[PDB]
Amino acid sequence: RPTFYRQELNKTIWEVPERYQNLSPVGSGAYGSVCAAFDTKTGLRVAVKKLSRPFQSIIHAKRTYRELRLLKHMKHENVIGLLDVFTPARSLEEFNDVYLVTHLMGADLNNIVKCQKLTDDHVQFLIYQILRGLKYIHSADIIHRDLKPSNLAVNEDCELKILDFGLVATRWYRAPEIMLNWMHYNQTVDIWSVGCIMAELLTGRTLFPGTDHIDQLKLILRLVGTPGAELLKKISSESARNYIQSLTQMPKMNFANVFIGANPLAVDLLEKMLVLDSDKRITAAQALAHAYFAQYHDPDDEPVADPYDQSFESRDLLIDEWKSLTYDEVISFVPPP
Ligand SMILES: CNC(=O)c1ccc(C)c(-n2c(C)cc(OCc3ccc(F)cc3F)c(Br)c2=O)c1
Ligand SMILES: Fc1ccc(-c2c[nH]nc2-c2ccnc(F)c2)cc1
Repeated sequence: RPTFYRQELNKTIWEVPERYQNLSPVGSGAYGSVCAAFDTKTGLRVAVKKLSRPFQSIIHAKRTYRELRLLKHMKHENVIGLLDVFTPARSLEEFNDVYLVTHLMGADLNNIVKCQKLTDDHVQFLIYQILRGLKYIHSADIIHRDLKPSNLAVNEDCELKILDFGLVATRWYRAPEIMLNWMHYNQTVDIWSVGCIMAELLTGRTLFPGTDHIDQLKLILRLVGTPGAELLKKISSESARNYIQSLTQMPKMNFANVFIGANPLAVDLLEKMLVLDSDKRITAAQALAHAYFAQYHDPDDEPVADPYDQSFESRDLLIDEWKSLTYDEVISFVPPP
């Protein structure tokens, strides 16, 4: 076992192996705190995440397991992966803290959209990278569900990775079918979010700044139109249909006019991503092949993920069982060497 050393950072205690030095808090992100650090073994700058109350309840214990499982699975340049996972506990009975370690990126897409206004060329490269990561995640039967600029980490190299998959005001990037509470949504939920993000990078403003679920829907429908007959036929919920069909009908706007000065390829991709009916929305793989990404696209360099066992998601287990499963996964971890 390595030697651990202990310190307090913003009320939080951190017990990490001596290999990680100069810890510096870089913010709380719900369910955990993050420090930047220097990894003496690799020479790399890393982010270390301490999970908050990983075993507080069955929900938390299952969530801790899920995140560790997801992170051990993801091995892709545009998806956050694991350099290390550790606990200061020397046995299962002593196990109550999980630390997760990844390459430090040091910014997010908000930190890039803000005050700086990106060229079409930067937009192509950033969105290419999101789609490249999404192709991979989607190939493992994983849906992000909460893609937004603050979940997209970007380094000084303009290299991007998706954070917080499978687990700043999130509702602005949410697919309309989720605002309506549909339980059978598909992976193109994430493509909607990409469309909202891409629009924001092109225009410098939030495409749909909703104040609540209902206001969000209204803003979406003014751009994309109220549902046509084919989509209306697909809504089971009487309450949902009463509401939608009770709104004043709106036509789909002309995207070429809304995004007036943008690359006409960017506009074309936007309208394929922001299709109301999720069954008609472009997939991540299809989007990568869109002419907008001509300068970046290579099918031989856009890998798919190994099979991911999500069967645990259906299981109703005790806290101690989720805890022991998580311990097993910490101990079996094999670093990228
Ligand atoms: C405030 N300045 C920063 O250094 C700064 C600014 C913005 C961001 C998104 C970040 N930042 C954050 C928060 C988390 C982060 O990774 C979290 C994280 C995920 C998985 C894991 F196994 C270990 C981790 F730790 C990275 Br990687 C990162 O880069 C840092
Ligand atoms: F106002 C609306 C109406 C429908 C959607 C929608 C988009 N894609 N799929 C749906 C959908 C399909 C089946 N049942 C639902 F409830 C929703 C979104 C907003």
